[PDB]
Amino acid sequence: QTERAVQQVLEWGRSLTGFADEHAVEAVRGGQYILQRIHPSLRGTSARTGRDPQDETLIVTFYRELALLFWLDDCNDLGLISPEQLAAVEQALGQGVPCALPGFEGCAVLRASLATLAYDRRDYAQLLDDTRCYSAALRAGHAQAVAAERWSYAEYLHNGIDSIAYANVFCCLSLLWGLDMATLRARPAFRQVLRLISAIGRLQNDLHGCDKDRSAGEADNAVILLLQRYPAMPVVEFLNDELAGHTRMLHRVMAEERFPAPWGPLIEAMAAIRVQYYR
Amino acid sequence: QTERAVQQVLEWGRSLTGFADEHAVEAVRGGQYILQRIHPSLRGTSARTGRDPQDETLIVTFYRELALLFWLDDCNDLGLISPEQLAAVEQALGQGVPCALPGFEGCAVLRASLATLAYDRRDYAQLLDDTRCYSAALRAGHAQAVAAERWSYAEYLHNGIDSIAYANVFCCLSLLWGLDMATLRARPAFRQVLRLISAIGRLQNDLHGCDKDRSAGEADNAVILLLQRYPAMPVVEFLNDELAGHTRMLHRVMAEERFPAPWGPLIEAMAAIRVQYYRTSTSRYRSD
Repeated sequence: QTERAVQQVLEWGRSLTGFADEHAVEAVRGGQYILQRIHPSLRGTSARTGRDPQDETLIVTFYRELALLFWLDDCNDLGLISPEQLAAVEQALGQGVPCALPGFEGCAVLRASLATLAYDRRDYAQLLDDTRCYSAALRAGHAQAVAAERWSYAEYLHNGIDSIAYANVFCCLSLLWGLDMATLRARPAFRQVLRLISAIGRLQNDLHGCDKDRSAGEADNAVILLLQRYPAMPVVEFLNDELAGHTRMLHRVMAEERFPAPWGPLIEAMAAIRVQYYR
Repeated sequence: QTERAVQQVLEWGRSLTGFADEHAVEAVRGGQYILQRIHPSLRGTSARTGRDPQDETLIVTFYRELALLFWLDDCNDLGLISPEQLAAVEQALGQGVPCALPGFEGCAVLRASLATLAYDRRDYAQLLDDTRCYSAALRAGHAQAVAAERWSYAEYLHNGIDSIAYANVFCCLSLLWGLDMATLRARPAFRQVLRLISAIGRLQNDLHGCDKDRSAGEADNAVILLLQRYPAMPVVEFLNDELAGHTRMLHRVMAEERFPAPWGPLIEAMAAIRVQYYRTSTSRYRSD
């Protein structure tokens, strides 16, 4: 249930400097959206895993990991905290250890729960890996926005695929419900869909907030970056065609490959989730 | 001898309908360039693998795979053989079996040599999959050029990464010289640099042939695709920036990963190869 899930995310969230209520709220709303979409398929893996679709401890840990990702993003930008504080947080979340600086106890606590709940501990090691990748991409994008020289579209998109965090969302679901992502990752086509869906998410997100960012003066957005470098280029039309192109590619792969449940529906729910559905 | 290697690629090429002298000559020119650039490293790995950089059997098979790639590209673009023949050739090469139609016995000879010579057989299967991706990309780019809808820059580049065939080249080198590409592929960063170097080869080639194409009525090229879909866009400026961005990314990952020899030098040699160094030269003289 929504309001309750939210309260539980909010109470854990109190042990993190810079945590806002919308962190919990966006987390629950986006996490709800995904779970509802994969529920029918998830119920099919239960019998094998012993992990129930509606298990309250699993669901709330998932929402807390989502809020952590939203919070971390804000830390890097709204500047809720310092590069030192952020570096300590990064080490805690990326290695699974107590944070060496005060004010971020919720970090060791969430990671500890994830470690204990992991169906396949490999997924926990993977999640730490994905966490370091995601925070490094937040830091790189943030620094690039005020750097002496501008990134190419290729660099932005590549970084944007890591900072959209879909890899993290998938890892966390596999960890909790035993989705065997480690095995799927051995498949090139699975890796390609992971990048495709992340790029779709990065592009939908940027196209959605470009007007706001344009007025506000925000350069960590594909539309602004391209408009700054290529004033004459029809940037929005281009990015929209890019989004359409990645979506077509994802469709060809999906139609050609068959991924064990619930990956097919998980992939499609992420492909469809817009940023306006939870922000 | 350079000429003896050309003749051994040619003799084998005689068992491939549509094979031209130019396919052999450009293969040896491009293949020699690559082998020269990584020669000191291969001397280094030869102690552990038992595969000599000077072994003529390995060199000639490598050049024959390159000639195959040049021939296949021409078959797709100049209609050297029929659509029915190309499909049979592609099936034979993608599964590593004899061609079902006659006139292509070289497909069987080459695939069987690769199978026999493979240091790590996982590279042989990889080479078959790369061959399949390669021929499919060549066809897809040809088809999209008269298709109803133009694809996005993103589709073009994904296809273009398969059509430049760097993956095939690397795999063939690992196959013959025991370079462990199948093991290194377990590293995400290794797979990332493979995609970067291919994209770099594709952007470099396209920024070079856009005036050749535009002239001949060829829309299968990034500069042409983008100018057609976005006439006001500074396409050449954008693509050069993309190329420089992919290069900066490649340099950063290579510097972090410290891949084992000869991979750094191999990636660098491909970054530097100019079509100028192998294609351009050969073309059978005609009195005019």
